[PDB]
Amino acid sequence: MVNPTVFFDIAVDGEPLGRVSFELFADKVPKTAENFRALSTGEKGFGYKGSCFHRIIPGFMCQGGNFTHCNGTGGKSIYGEKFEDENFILKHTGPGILSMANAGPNTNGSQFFICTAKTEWLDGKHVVFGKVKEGMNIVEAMERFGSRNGKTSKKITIADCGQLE
Repeated sequence: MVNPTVFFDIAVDGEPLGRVSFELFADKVPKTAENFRALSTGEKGFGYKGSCFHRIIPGFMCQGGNFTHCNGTGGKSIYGEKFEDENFILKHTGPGILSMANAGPNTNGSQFFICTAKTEWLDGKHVVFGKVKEGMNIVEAMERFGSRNGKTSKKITIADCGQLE
């Protein structure tokens, strides 16, 4: 069992900030991990490259993953539009947790968030599927471009992304 690793190269109004890498917990949440992995490589013809982190709340999380598709602008999964919550085995235990955004039960698409703190009130509500490996410093730098309501002060985008291992 060897879990895949993916990376994002982050930019601030196009100026390179740095690389964040993630372990995807395919051993626990294979369906969810695979969605994020494929969106990161762009292999289905759509994905995270060029997308923004549109909601960043200091001390809480950085949210991203929207892109244009035939039926909208807030992203979609590799399984059609939405998919079920796979399981809630893993918890939002601390900084660096990678979890799925949603609009209630069984509404996972492409949007995701990276926690910058323990967020236990999300346990059982959002599917945790990965964690930051390298580049937590870069996530902390992203956080400085957020605000209490989540609006970012500069455009925080995924300049490049893909699979490392």
